[PDB]
Amino acid sequence: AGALVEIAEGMATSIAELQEGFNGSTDNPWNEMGFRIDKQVIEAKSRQLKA
Amino acid sequence: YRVYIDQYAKQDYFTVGYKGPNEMDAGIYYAPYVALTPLRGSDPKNFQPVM
Repeated sequence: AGALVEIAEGMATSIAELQEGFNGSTDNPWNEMGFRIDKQVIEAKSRQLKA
Repeated sequence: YRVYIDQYAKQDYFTVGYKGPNEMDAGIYYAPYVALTPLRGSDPKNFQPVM
């Protein structure tokens, strides 16, 4: 209905300039990205017949 | 008399001194030890250079 629309914006170069404790500011970290590397494991199930 | 100005003079005055031929005969000694060793760095929280 156009009421609530969708955006992406930048970071005011006043805020970005001092980010994570510059010029006396605090409590404002940068955002970070890591990675993970977790593993999977399978097992071999058997099977068989007779006559 | 060598008449030096004092360009910042909070009232007014003239201070009649003595400076001998030697640097030993002075009345006050300004002895430099190290000089303006420049230092640099960057705070890794905010990355922005301090000097």
